[PDB]
Amino acid sequence: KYVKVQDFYDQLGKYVLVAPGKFSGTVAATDLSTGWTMAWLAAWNYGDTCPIMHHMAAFPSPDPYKEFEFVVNTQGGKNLFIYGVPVTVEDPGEGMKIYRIKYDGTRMNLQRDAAEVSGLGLGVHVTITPEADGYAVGDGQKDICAEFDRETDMVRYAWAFDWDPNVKDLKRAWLDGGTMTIKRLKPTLPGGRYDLQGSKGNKIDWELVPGGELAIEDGKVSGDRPLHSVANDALVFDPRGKWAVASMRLPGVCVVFDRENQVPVAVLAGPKGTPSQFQLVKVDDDTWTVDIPEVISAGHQAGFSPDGQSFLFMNSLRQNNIMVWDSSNHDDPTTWEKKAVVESPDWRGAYPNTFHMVFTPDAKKIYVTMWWPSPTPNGIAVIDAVNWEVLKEVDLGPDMQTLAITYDGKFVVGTLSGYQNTASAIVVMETETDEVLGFLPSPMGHHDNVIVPRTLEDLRISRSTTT
Amino acid sequence: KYVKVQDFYDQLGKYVLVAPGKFSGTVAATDLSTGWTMAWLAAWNYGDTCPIMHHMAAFPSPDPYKEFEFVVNTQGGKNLFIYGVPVTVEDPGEGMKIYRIKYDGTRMNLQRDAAEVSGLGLGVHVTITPEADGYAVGDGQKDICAEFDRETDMVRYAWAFDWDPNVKDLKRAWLDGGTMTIKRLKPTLPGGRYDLQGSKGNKIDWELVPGGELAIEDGKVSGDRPLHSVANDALVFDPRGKWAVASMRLPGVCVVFDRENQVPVAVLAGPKGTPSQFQLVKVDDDTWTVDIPEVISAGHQAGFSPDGQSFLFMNSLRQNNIMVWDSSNHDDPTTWEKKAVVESPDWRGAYPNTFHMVFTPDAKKIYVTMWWPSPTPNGIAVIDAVNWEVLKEVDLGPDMQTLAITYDGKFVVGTLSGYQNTASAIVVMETETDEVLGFLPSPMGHHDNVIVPRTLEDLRISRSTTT
Amino acid sequence: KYVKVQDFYDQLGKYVLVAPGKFSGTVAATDLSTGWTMAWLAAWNYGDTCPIMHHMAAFPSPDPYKEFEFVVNTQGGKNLFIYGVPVTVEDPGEGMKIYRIKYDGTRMNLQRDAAEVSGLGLGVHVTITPEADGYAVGDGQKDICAEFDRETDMVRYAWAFDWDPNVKDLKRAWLDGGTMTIKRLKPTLPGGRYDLQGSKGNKIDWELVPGGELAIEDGKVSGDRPLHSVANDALVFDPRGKWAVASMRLPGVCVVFDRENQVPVAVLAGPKGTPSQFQLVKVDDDTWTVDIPEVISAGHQAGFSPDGQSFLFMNSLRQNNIMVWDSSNHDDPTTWEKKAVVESPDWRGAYPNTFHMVFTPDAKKIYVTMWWPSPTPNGIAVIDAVNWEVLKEVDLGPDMQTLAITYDGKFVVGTLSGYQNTASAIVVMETETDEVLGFLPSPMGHHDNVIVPRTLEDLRISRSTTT
Amino acid sequence: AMGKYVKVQDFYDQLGKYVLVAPGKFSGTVAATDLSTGWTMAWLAAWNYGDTCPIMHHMAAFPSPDPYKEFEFVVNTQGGKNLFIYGVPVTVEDPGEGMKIYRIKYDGTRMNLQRDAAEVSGLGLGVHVTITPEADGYAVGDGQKDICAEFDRETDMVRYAWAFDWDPNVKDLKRAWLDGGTMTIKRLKPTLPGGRYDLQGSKGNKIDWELVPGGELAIEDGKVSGDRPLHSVANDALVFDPRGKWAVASMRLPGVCVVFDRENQVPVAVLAGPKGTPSQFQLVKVDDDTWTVDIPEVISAGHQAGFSPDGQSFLFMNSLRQNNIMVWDSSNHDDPTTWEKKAVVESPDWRGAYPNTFHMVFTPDAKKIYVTMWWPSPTPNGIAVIDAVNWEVLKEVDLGPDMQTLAITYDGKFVVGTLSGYQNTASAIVVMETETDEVLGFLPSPMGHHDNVIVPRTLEDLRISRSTTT
Ligand SMILES: [Cu+2]
Ligand SMILES: [Cu+2]
Ligand SMILES: [Cu+2]
Ligand SMILES: [Cu+2]
Ligand SMILES: [Cu+2]
Ligand SMILES: [Cu+2]
Ligand SMILES: [Cu+2]
Ligand SMILES: [Cu+2]
Ligand SMILES: [Cu+2]
Repeated sequence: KYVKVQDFYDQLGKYVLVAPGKFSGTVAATDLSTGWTMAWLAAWNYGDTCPIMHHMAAFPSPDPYKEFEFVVNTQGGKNLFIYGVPVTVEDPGEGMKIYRIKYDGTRMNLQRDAAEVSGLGLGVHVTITPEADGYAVGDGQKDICAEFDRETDMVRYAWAFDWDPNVKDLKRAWLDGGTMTIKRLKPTLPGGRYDLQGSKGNKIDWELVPGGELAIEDGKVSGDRPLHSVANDALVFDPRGKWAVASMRLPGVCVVFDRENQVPVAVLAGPKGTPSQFQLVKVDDDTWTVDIPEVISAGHQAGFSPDGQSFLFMNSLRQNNIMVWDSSNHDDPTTWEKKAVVESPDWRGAYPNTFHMVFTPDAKKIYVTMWWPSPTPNGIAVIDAVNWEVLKEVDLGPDMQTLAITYDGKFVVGTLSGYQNTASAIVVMETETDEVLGFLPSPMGHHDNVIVPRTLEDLRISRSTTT
Repeated sequence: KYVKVQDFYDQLGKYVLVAPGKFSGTVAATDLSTGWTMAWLAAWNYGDTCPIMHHMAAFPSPDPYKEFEFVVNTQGGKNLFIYGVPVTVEDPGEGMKIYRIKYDGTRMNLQRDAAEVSGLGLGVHVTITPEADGYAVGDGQKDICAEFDRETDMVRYAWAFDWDPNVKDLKRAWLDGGTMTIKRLKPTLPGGRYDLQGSKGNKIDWELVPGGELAIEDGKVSGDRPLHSVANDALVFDPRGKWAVASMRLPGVCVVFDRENQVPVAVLAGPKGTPSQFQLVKVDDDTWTVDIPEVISAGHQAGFSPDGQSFLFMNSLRQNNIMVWDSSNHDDPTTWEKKAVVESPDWRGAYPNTFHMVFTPDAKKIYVTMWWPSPTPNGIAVIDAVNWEVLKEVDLGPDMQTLAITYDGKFVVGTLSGYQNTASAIVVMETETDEVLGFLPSPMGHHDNVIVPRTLEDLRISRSTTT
Repeated sequence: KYVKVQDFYDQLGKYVLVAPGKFSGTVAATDLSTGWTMAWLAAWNYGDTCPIMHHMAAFPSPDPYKEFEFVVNTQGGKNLFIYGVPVTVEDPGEGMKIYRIKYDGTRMNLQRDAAEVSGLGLGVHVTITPEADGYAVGDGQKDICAEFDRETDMVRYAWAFDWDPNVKDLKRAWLDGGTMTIKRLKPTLPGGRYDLQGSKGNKIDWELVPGGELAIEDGKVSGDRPLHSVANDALVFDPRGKWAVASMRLPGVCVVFDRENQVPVAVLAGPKGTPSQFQLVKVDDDTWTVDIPEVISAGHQAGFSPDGQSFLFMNSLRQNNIMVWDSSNHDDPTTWEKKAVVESPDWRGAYPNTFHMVFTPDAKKIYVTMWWPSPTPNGIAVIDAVNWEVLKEVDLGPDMQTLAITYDGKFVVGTLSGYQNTASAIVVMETETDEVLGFLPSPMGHHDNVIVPRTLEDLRISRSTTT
Repeated sequence: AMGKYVKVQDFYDQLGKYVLVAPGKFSGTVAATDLSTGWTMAWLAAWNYGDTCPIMHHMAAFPSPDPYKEFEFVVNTQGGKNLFIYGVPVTVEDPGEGMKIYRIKYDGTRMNLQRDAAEVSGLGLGVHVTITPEADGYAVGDGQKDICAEFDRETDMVRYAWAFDWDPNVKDLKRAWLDGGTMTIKRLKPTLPGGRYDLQGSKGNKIDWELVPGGELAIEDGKVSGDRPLHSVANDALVFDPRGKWAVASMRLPGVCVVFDRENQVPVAVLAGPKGTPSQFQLVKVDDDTWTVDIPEVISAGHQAGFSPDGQSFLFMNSLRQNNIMVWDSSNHDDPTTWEKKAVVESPDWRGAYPNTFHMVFTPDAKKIYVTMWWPSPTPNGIAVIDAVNWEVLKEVDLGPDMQTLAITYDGKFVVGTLSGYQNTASAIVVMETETDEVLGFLPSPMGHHDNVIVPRTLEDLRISRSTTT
């Protein structure tokens, strides 16, 4: 006579979803096998005066119901002013915190701020190393990314990026090309600490929004040094170890780094029509440069397939496609060559933009997000990652954000976030026949979510290899 | 072959759930027909520096999906420090704000703080008048309750309560009895405004916890004037009009007020073994007293059946039962006589604490929360409200809080709130055979929830007649 | 046969005196041409529960007998406890109100509380802008000053000051030097309002008394943050426009601000033996610092001559003198250099404390208060403002407070205030030979007084350029 | 002079070494001024002592051998709806109830609040305050509760208290006084332990404010709220015969005064106010605590009541339906039942309620009287000078708004009065010399005074202070 919602959860498995809430100031872990929120944390309870809880990633735990740890960062300053909400805090906290939090099988415990430990505050993507011995954060206001040790929260290595435009006019500063400098970033305070917490280091006063390359070009992004911006987004990891890849939105390139030797080794060229790579040039032991003759399109999402055989970078806005390299040679990234471009008429406009992805465990399919400004329906596209073609797209609702998959490959679980002021939900889609199974309440503005991994292998399709 | 959670929502009807989040700092509306959150709001975005979003009530709307209005208040000061969250905020806000918020079919819009408009801040139960033309708020730190005008947010009347113990020793201050003064409260400021915002008027530094009557007695509740406390809880309304009833936890009584004439008219005596009523004595045109020879037990929950034939007050300290009056004579509340007591051998002093309830539309059943401190499972009792007997007790999880019902009477929708740091959820129970259908995620600390009513008749079983 | 007092008033001219009354809780306007009080207002009539009516300034009116407007603020909290009056109020109001009052040719009319309109409550000196289009208030419990718009009572700009002492011990916190931060203070509530009414923001629980820097250093001033105090006193105006100057008692400096561009531009070093200026350092677009090696003396009175050519700051603790700068270069205050110091063998350490002044219209002479604790006769010093020397000292009575001048420059009109409990009067002195013409009754504890100006030029010797 | 400027000191030098004291009504303050220098000597603000309705009302000062070294005085307060009847748009909707009787000492430096005598005795009273001619006590009356009492100076306990009640021939507010009735005079005894009354604050109030000038029209018209307005007589003051023995209670509504024997604690006579009535009405004894007086009809209310300084004349002003000064020969000190009307001071300028003549002061030799002429805004108020040998008006002088009380320096040279702005406009102290009645001018006074005194030095000084008249 009555439907029990427990029948829906029994099919999902014993998986734990975790998501931060952006303007909500909260972070929450949910039991997909019962529908309970397991625990939640509100950063204002800890004196955080701008708790835009932003990106996150969770370390593997063999039983997340018993305990797991995760990293979540924050944004501050004028990031508070760029969504639809008529906020009244004219002088908010500066954000760029890197919180370490541990779920202990009952509650969330705020452990520390790694930005205070290390001295380095970064406010965009968080990823976990494939060894689960560490994590990385990037930032597109300071243009710095770093890998941190898990035990000590100290930086292992940090890199700063800078743009030298051929034309010092914001309208032409990326389109007409320039030179990007890659600089080893070194500590300046006692104990190998950085002096780069909060707003210290910012070139621009907020992270560029979707299609925000147009806004910076039009002089509509405030900041000390926008002509010098490259808008670093993430540092993602080859699941085979050894390499990490830093993505640069404005110049449309990814930089491959040697994690052990602490040097860049390769520059992958995003836009369709460019060669596989641009030439990396060493200037001294701490300085490299790369010349980009013109920037045809900005790009954003970057990541590896879970077997490390493919590396993807999405061009967004001026071109909308998925660029794919053969990354099968683990010994030498300067050999990685463009093998395919995924294109579709689900992509003729400036929008949708595809900022997030997740692969199935066997690397044969990809789930990618399709974002538009209100009011166009946002949704998910399914990719055949064998033939590099779009299989399907599904409409869902407003402001599609991030995606995760259960580690058996059976269910994609994503977040929609209301542009911080309208409808928000968790979405579940089954991957056997790619149908939407429904939505669960989620009163948060998630710009990230994960399913807590159980093993190092699970990390390959979590917040480690892709964002 | 897969289960679609949409099949679960299709059965619930086109109902909107709204709930505040306590320590989350947020309030959210959820579409029970789709599982989407419709909109949420985070009060820190509006400069609220202690956004403990506390109680709330929603005005009827002929279509809640197009728009609706609601009222939600806040607590502050040392309320922040009495839960299991190791808060680190140094100088928290004083709370006692009374926000007016409107959903416009897309987003929540903050209208204003009524405590600023009126001058009167109050931080405990919020209820809507049966005419939907106003609302009331009670407070047990200041011991004041008031009815406010919906359009102007100005006070219609306000009453202040004081205790004068027979024995001036906290251990004996209520046990050995005393006199309660009931005092008309009038404004002092230009434009008819009160001077009672934030902590102004506070006798004690936090709202008494469940069983917290023992703490104040033991000298463990700080404040200027704890010997004078009565811990007013709510001002609930007779669904037939005319009368409002103010609940006083510490002296174990309820005061019936004439809403039109602005006078108290009756004092209902909570504990088993006391008469139906105590004698109200007029001292002057603004001042009444009531002599209580001994307080046998504190009380808490207070409410009317939806036809107003019965009035309930829960004893919840030294006794644990539901006291029931015959309130069928609408003309004269001094005639209201005790008619039944609901008892169970399961119930035992302070716990379960039965501090929330909702009736079915036909007044035949009641759903009552059963609250315990961790780790005893909390749950819901089902009460036969014709014979006055417990039908069924169901266990659910930690920290059972409020209960609402769909207006067709088919589903009870409640919240569990993890004591602000562990598991939290929305629960759904069908009322035909009283079975739990399951849980939906809710990463919030709700001490209230409503389903948005459509008509004045719907208010009879919403946040107007009971809390 | 008999003397008429009319012969005394006839000589004074058609001028209106206005004064607040401190502990009297009143404010009054007096017709110096007839001896009548024109109108008085008692703030307890308007629900003020701590009506310490403190500082005030009047806008120009072409005919003050037809109408004029003025601003008067209040103090509260523990300021009620620091004077000789054995007060018995236990819950005093917090003060920091900023009342707008209009005299309409018959009565005073309370228009509004500007601290409620703007959200910013401040309780020390009030001054009018030289354009008479706004006013400013400073506060030395919160260390905030701001300029407000006359029409809207909204803040144009507000500055918050903080002390970071070299030595974390109240005894040496100022003597051994430290760094002062100057921070742009921005609103946090809907409609651009601050959340800083009443005691919100107080670092210390009363305004420092004369010589009261010794008390804070001796740990005898209670409050949350006395190590961080700078005791801001006033925001006074260059009569030539553009610049406003905030005085800071504890670190002995004045900060010059650009009103239009809303930045600080210079720090003036008070004590004899220090350079003309300390170095202003920009930290970011909202924040500046200034390093002070040692604080040789506290300062207090600050103001411009009426032609803007001289700027004065009194040293008033460990030195007792008037420090004078050449402010003739209106374009660049960083060029303002010390040019004179007024000294006297009779002036050593704290007393006489010289905390009020008024110039003659031709700027050649200054009248300055000589204040002492009871029982030493207090009086007025006459200063030669061309040679920078004391001309004359005249003893009057107990507790000399403020000084005003008729705008023809003929009569200085001052108040004496009995330390709030003994003899009080208005004093009149003629400026040709600097003789006391006598006293008029004044049952009030005035810490301020003004003659209502008629023109912008009159403001130059009213409560605009000096306090 | 040695310079061209006028010094204000020459003005004060003529006045002598006298101290003016006044309360401030809505200002919530009281102040003492040195007329010889122009300084305020000391002032006190009742809000500093936690008073939540400091309408500082009437006052009287005990004699001091040197008031510059010390003097003591009594000042009372009003509260409740008295806060709502002036021009000020007050916002305190539930103020304190007032009816405090404060004892204050000026100790040569500062005012010290000694205590509230209403709390001591238990009896709170809000209208006129007077000093006994022996300076061993004081009295207060009140027109909301209709009670008067004499209190001991040393203990602040009540020596005797009387309650007055009206029983109208018609229980219709329009006619309750016009058509007559019976006034009861009742001995009030303490009802609490320790000889205390239970009559502080609003306890005992029949009406919710003191009747304003011409306010008898308002109570008649049902515009004055309260529990028992039909029972009102509006007692105003208890004034003293300077010869001792007798005190006189004035009753506004029924237009009579009651003469009391102070030592034996009984009423002895009832003087009938209005022109055309007998000298007296018949006092009837009912029992040892209770007397009645029959008043066939009330031709007019009255108000100011007082003795000349030699005790030979008693005066009662009629003040609504008639406007005159009624004068009795009170030269027989042994028997007030023999006091008979001897004169009536009238003027073609005095018709109906205005000018209302509610305050007076005699010169020390009793030859002249200075009387207030009060009008509502905007008619100029002033002072009438009365020849008290021929019982005629000598002179009228216009001054300003809201003329209130009058005192005189004890050498008889200068009358010092207050004007009080109706609590919201212009206020001042006024000085008039008594040889030629020339107004010498005004001094600032930012207060709403409904009283003022010069501090007396001797018992003989009290004869022309707040003892014999109000
Ligand atoms: Cu990204
Ligand atoms: Cu390899
Ligand atoms: Cu984001
Ligand atoms: Cu409750
Ligand atoms: Cu609660
Ligand atoms: Cu100052
Ligand atoms: Cu002051
Ligand atoms: Cu009178
Ligand atoms: Cu009066």
